[PDB]
Amino acid sequence: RVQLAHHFSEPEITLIIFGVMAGVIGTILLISYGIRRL
Amino acid sequence: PLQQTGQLFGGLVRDIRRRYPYYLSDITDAFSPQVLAAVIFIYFAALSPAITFGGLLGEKTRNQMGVSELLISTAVQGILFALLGAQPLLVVGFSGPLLVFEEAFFSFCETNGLEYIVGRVWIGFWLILLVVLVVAFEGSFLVRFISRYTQEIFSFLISLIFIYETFSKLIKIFQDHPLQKTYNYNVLMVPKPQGPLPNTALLSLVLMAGTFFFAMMLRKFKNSSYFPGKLRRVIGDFGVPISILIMVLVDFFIQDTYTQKLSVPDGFKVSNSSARGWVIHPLGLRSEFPIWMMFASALPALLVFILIFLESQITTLIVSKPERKMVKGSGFHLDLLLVVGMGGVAALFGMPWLSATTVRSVTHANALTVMGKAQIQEVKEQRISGLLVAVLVGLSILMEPILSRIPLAVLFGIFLYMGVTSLSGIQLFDRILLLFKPPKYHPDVPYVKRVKTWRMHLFTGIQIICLAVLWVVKSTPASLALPFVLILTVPLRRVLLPLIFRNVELQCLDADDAKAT
Amino acid sequence: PLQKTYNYNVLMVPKPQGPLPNTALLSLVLMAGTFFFAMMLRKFKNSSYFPGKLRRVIGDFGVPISILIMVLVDFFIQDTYTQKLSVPDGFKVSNSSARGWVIHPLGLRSEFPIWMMFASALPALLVFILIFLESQITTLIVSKPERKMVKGSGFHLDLLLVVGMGGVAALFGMPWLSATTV
Repeated sequence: RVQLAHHFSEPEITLIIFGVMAGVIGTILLISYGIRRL
Repeated sequence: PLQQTGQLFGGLVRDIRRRYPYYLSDITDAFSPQVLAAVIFIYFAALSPAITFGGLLGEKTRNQMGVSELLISTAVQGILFALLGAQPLLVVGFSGPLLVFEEAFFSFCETNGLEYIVGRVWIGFWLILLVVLVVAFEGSFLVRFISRYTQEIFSFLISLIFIYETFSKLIKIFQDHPLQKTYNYNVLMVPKPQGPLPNTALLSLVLMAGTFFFAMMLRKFKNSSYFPGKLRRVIGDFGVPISILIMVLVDFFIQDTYTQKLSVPDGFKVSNSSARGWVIHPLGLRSEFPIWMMFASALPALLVFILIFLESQITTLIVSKPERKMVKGSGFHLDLLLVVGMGGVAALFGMPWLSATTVRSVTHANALTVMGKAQIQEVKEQRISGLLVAVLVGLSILMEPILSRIPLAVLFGIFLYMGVTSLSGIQLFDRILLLFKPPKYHPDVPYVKRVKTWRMHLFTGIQIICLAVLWVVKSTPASLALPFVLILTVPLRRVLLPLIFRNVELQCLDADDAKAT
Repeated sequence: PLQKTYNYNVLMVPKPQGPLPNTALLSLVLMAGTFFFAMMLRKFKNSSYFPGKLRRVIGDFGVPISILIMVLVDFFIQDTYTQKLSVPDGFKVSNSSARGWVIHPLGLRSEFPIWMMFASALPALLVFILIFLESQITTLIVSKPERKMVKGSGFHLDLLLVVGMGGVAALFGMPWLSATTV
């Protein structure tokens, strides 16, 4: 039918969301690596 | 399998190293007629609930998610789980608790004026974040605290729910076409009969009873001493397909009486072409999706993760007990990761989240179980069976002329057979039977010859109270609290039960491998 | 027969003159349920469930319990018609225009000829052969030593009683009877 226009397309927005999620996961992993050592 | 290594993704790597060496055997071990019979069984056993649940959702959600989405999602996730899973015998498919959720969403999205299909694109997005952290931090090691108590309570409750739904469908069929003195002989049939019809309910009851009777008789004929052993076991393996074929022919040769048949969509298209496409924009279809609900989706994501985790892990515990002769290994971390990740990915395309259903997976394991000279000998553990089941589920749309002549009452008898056969291995059901038996007829088992009879009966009765409590919660609008009350049985076993039972009694009654302490 | 359409205006007395819906299927359901309950109660007699005395008492009454259960099931279905037992109104002959309770050996309406009084021996021989074989083979079956019969059976007294009572009842226009096997 007719969908609302967006600045980002579906692949672009899903890549951005997955990149943010991967960054959060990596930050959490690095923090957990920092703990249990010092 | 549930030990904690302390390494990030430690459980995930160990699961791959445990099962993937047996990948060559997981294809060559399927070359047997029992595997084909199990495929024919599980094809219907997974297709019929898939058709029913999608059609229900198509009603509770202006056909946003329907049979087409629940069939395509089931096919894709089943294929990917059979090809890459650590316990391929699990059948991943929609469920009741997941419908109760995907119903609250529409009662929440409709109230707040939000997009239902776009809110999920966000729940599935939040689902991927949770599972990766749980798998990396070895969150599946908490499953080792789910003992035989919780496993058997959950299995007995789920089997009772399955049998009750199977009987309630027949009750609904009887109510829709009651036994009346007169009927309107000119009633519109499309899409469904608009009035009561003669002989419909009685024929449905006859078909269900005959299907169940034939399935049970062929199952008993498998263990019987008639015919040559090879032919006898071959016929016994195909007992369910033979019963289905016999009852399908019986209904087919009765032309005049109407019985409800399997209905599948016309083609591979979305349920509501006026609502959504195949790929749903995470920012919204018609209106811009609010930013606050993007962060507010964590709580529904937490609920979905809890439901899927409990269902899949308890099902894996049930199907991979050491007493079932599973000598290939099961991976808790890999299966959970695959299921939740596939659900999160399929949330993007508008396809439902699926979980390892208990009854279907237990039936799949039992249909591949080989009985030696009464005693379990081996299980046909292979990936071809689940892969073929998923492929046939995906191809169910294209084989409409075959499915359009299969009554639902035949499937009702098959469901009753599955329900009665899923209670064999549960010691809770065994101890329920001992409540109606004299103590001198009790079997030579550790929980009888080392524990007093009344103590065992009290222990069984405590479990029965938990079953009643879980049944009451299911029959309430707050039925999504069922996983929490189910989890609360673990503190009951680990804390309150030792206050009234000795260590030897709890070891005999709650044994991880049915051992005499 | 199972039909797409039925005539809702069907005469019921003395018996339904047309096909009726839900009749044959309900009869099949009742028969299957009765057989299932009887067999399950027979298994339950030898089963290990319940106290032995109560379990054996229930198993002994298995057939009456199944009959009662299925009769109640059919009774709680008012609309559907099922064929029931039919006994006569009273202790009267079936045809009062043909014969009475005592039949004259010389004839009722026409004079009975003398030749048939001697010619009846051959049909009497056939009846005696039938009744003798039926009763004696039934007595042999029911009195086998493997059935734990410790009171004895009579092959002469029982045959004499059966055939003599059949001959006596023949005088009243009543059927001759034999010791049926089943």
